[PDB]
Amino acid sequence: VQLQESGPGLVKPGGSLSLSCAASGFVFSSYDMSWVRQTPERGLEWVAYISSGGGITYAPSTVKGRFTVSRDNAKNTLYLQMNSLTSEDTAVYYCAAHYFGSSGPFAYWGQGTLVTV
Amino acid sequence: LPKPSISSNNSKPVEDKDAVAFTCEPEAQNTTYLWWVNGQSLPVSPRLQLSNGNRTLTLFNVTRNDARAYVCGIQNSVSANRSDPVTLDVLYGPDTPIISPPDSSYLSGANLNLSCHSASNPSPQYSWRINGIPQQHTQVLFIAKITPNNNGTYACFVSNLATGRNNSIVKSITVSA
Amino acid sequence: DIQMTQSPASLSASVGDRVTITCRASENIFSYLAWYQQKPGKSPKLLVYNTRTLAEGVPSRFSGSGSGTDFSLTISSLQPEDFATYYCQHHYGTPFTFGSGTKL
Ligand SMILES: *[C@@H]1O[C@H](CO[C@@H]2O[C@@H](C)[C@@H](O)[C@@H](O)[C@@H]2O)[C@@H](O[C@@H]2O[C@H](CO)[C@@H](O[C@@H]3O[C@H](CO[C@H]4O[C@H](CO)[C@@H](O)[C@H](O)[C@@H]4O)[C@@H](O)[C@H](O[C@H]4O[C@H](CO)[C@@H](O)[C@H](O)[C@@H]4O)[C@@H]3O)[C@H](O)[C@H]2NC(C)=O)[C@H](O)[C@H]1NC(C)=O
Ligand SMILES: *[C@@H]1O[C@H](CO)[C@@H](O[C@@H]2O[C@H](CO)[C@@H](O)[C@H](O)[C@H]2NC(C)=O)[C@H](O)[C@H]1NC(C)=O
Ligand SMILES: *[C@@H]1O[C@H](CO)[C@@H](O[C@@H]2O[C@H](CO)[C@@H](O)[C@H](O)[C@H]2NC(C)=O)[C@H](O)[C@H]1NC(C)=O
Ligand SMILES: *[C@@H]1O[C@H](CO)[C@@H](O)[C@H](O)[C@H]1NC(C)=O
Ligand SMILES: *[C@@H]1O[C@H](CO)[C@@H](O)[C@H](O)[C@H]1NC(C)=O
Ligand SMILES: *[C@@H]1O[C@H](CO)[C@@H](O)[C@H](O)[C@H]1NC(C)=O
Repeated sequence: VQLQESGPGLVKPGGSLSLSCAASGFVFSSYDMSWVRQTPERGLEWVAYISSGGGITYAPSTVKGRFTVSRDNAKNTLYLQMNSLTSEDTAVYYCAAHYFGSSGPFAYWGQGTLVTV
Repeated sequence: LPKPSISSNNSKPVEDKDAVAFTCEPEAQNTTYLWWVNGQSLPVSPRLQLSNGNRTLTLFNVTRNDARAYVCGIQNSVSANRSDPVTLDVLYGPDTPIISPPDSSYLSGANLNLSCHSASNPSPQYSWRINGIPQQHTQVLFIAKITPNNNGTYACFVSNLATGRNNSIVKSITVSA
Repeated sequence: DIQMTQSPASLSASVGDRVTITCRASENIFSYLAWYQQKPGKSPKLLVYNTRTLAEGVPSRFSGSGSGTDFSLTISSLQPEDFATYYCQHHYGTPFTFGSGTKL
């Protein structure tokens, strides 16, 4: 059960970045995954969701857009795209799988990657 | 005149075990109140009751078809006041699961891709069993590059934490060559 | 949406002392709460999913309980390994919101 995250790192506030999450040790297609970000001040929060092989997508009510999710099961790679960065977007991001679908707990957490902007 | 507001027994009622109630705020004296149901007024049926002098609404036998917008309005000469519509969410139990590839037989080397659909109000808890031994706790079961005689009975189990009821479907899958 | 508040902000206990952590939800979540344990500098790990079942053969010391708005997690015996940073999550449906966290 390996889930390795990756990101560009520190970027200009007026720029954009694309995250990646590679998987190994278990079937990527059968598992729904999501994005959880942590800040030392606010804490933990959920910022993205994806279903199996695309399909239904959900985003937090804080920002309707500005978030894109795209998974490739053949490459076992899950990608998150964000633009129009803001000073509150500095956090550490984890890609985490799911049990039972979209109503289950967050299992198989990853090491995660920090990012500031 | 202030706009009426509505309050409920239960924001998330459950099918066949819960009963919902509705109370609108104004409770003004020497006034008459009415209820709009998806643009329809006073559906006459024992299921829907109006008590406390056209003040409290009560609904029994909650099913998935009760998800209708309800509005309490006050009737006077110049009142013409109705509450903002409110949507009700029925937590109905899972239905009979269906496996999207309805074929009972496959070919050698075919990518087993089974999707189990239950159509419940929340996302059902999905589990998959092969010959009685649990394998995964997901909805989609994927097996690639199947070997001849790796076959058997595949069972999708669907659970709901709102009702606690079971629902399992077992289908026999086999491959010749 | 859904707001999660953890009553014990922080506490200290000796080895072998029974400890309890209490989380509360603004609205009603039936039995969907889960507890995540995070070591300093390490990724969180799942425990007590569906608020009554342990995860991945972890020792039986942990016990989840509670129904409705309030939920609790109890450790009967505390091991010399110092555990802290316990979070509560509902995951009833999107959006998903976490608790404040408890440091011990
Ligand atoms: C396992 O099965 C999965 C589902 O199986 C389906 O059901 C069975 C019974 C078979 O019929 C099987 O053929 C079915 O696929 C399967 O997942 C499926 O994967 C395909 C891609 O391989 C998906 O097709 C894509 O659909 C989207 C539709 O957009 C969705 O999202 C938007 C936004 O959220 C919604 O608004 C929509 O309503 C949809 O829900 C298309 O946009 C997309 O287009 C792509 O292709 C075109 C060219 O035609 C390009 O121009 C585009 O740029 C895209 O590249 C695809 O057509 C399909 O949605 C998905 N199923 C579900 C339910 O999501 C899976 O791949 C199988 N294999 C594995 C290993 O899991
Ligand atoms: C909802 O309204 C009903 C009464 O109008 C109450 O709850 C029900 O009360 C009856 C009375 O015996 C019970 O038979 C039902 O089982 C109750 N419903 C439940 C428990 O879901 C109560 O005043 C209001 N609130 C709740 C939570 O029921
Ligand atoms: C179990 O394995 C046996 C192998 O002896 C299968 O029986 C035959 O398998 C060959 C090669 O896979 C097929 O070409 C034949 O058609 C099979 N005979 C039949 C179907 O009568 C058998 O199909 C496998 N599965 C079972 C018994 O469920
Ligand atoms: C639903 O209606 C039937 C008959 O109208 C009744 O017997 C049953 O008790 C009702 N369900 C509940 C939960 O009251
Ligand atoms: C509601 O008002 C109407 C007309 O005033 C009448 O049916 C009755 O007085 C009230 N109660 C019920 C149950 O209809
Ligand atoms: C039914 O209830 C739950 C699933 O929601 C499970 O614990 C129990 O074992 C099930 N019983 C069956 C499938 O016989």
